[PDB]
Amino acid sequence: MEDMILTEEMQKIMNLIQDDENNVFVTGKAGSGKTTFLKYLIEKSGKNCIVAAPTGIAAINAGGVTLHSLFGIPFGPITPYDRLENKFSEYKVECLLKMELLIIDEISMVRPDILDTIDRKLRWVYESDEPFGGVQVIMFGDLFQLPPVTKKQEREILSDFYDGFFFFNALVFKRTGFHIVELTKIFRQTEPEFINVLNNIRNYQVTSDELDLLSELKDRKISSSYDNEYIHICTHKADVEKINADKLGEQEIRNYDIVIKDKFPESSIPCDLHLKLRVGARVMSLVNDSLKGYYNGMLGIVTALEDNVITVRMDNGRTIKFERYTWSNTQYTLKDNECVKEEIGSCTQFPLTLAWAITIHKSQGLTFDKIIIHVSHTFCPGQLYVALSRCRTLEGIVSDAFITKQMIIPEYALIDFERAYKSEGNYYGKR
Ligand SMILES: Nc1ncnc2c1ncn2[C@@H]1O[C@H](COP(=O)(O)OP(=O)(O)O)[C@@H](O)[C@H]1O
Repeated sequence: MEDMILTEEMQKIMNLIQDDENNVFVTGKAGSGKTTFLKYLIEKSGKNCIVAAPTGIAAINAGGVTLHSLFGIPFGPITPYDRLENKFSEYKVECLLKMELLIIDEISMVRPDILDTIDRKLRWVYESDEPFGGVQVIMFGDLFQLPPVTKKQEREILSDFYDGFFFFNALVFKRTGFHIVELTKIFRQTEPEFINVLNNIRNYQVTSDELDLLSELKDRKISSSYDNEYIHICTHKADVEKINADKLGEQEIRNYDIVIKDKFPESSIPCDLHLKLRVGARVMSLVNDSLKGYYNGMLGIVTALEDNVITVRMDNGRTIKFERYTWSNTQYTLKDNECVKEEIGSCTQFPLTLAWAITIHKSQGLTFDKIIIHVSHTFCPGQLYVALSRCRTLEGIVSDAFITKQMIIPEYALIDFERAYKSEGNYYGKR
């Protein structure tokens, strides 16, 4: 991007990382500029940056590595007194010793014992007692993104040692802390009444005039129809696999296999393994190309299918010939006694997927012109907020049943965390 707008909030963040002791949590909603400012922040700073994420797909997308692979953490709940097999390699140790800045994308998805373990490994590597071995830490993401649900034994082992299952519940945050900065500008659009509604929902202060609005979105006839510009936000995998499958059909189906070269982890693949399409299929772009004219999340309709090309008419009327795209799986290594990234593998596939319906999870980070929300009756805290944040307007939302005060379940650990640091200096943890 030679396009980047640099806002007051971004410069505020760069001012503070300048002081090598300042950890920073960079937060903001979808379309807030986070991953674009992330790239801005690697280039503009000194520092030896390392870029990690809690999942392969987020790692690939941010162009870093998983936290587990970088730091060699077995998957599972880890108490402070669970002992670590900590080796890595001579390249890895040496990379971590040169790291001047650790950047973690999608931090709200980091179950806090992960943070503490990373802290243990970096004290053992630097042979220091300082938090994170002194490494400076920038954290990116959206607080009100739902963290991954903790399994049976997970909450078991861990509840003994943690007051919470959110990333800021990490024990290290008793010994260190971080500033907070909200990215407030939504570049693709600006719609104040709707975003106010969303913020009243997430803070559990919400008018009867707002509840009137929410009951309007009900249209049961549309909700039950798959011929439309609307994408169904659904909670669970298989309702989507069923909607996207049933609309596809058996008629005139083209199938396109993924291609893997060298080393790619199965869970880091952010595209279809077997892409099954037909003229008429409804689809969504998986990558940003400003030159071709598509963004990740852009919806269109297939108008033709060839071997190496897929032609799609998007909702903005443009027509785009999609070609296979290649995703690169990297890792950190030494070249010339400098820590640099290197490609260890690849996966190649057309960057589209069937879009009649998308999970709440796979749609993390995205917004659409038109959406169909399913009030799932039984509800989990913050769920209604998530579902509605997938739209860009109020008037673009359609609910399958009335939206009721019942459906609004606050997450109070988040409102308080938010409430505190907002009055405590935009800082949380030990000063
Ligand atoms: N700093 C910026 N300046 C100008 N436009 C931006 C900026 N950041 C994002 N955009 C636009 O908004 C879109 C949102 O993408 P992204 O930066 O990934 O936001 P987020 O990750 O916070 O949802 C981009 O496709 C881009 O076209």
